Amino acid sequence: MNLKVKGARDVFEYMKGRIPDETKEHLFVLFLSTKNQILRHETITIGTLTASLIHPREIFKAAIRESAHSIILVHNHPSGDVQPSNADKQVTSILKKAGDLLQIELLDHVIVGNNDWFSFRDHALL
Repeated sequence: MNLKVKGARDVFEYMKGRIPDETKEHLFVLFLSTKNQILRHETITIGTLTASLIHPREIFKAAIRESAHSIILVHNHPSGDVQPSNADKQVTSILKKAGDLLQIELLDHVIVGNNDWFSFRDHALL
């Protein structure tokens, strides 16, 4: 059971086969227990990532309902460069401080693509 998240790599592996259409951009939120066990995940956006499509209210209602301890954000890039856009970095800002507010910490934001992933935390970017 690879459902315990120790690092970004575990997120990458968990999301394998879970992108509905890899040509489309998708935002996902994984809900983690106090022991970093992936409880479940939800599809936030399906579309192109604008910060206005993010409604902290919805994301965290599911978090609070699942009594998630923390959350991890996953973005796929159809293209294949897992480097983050400024749209990605804006949604990271608003969910980081909404999680701090609500004490449901944004542990990481991981961008996934073909064979490859990018961790915001690992690039001192969270």
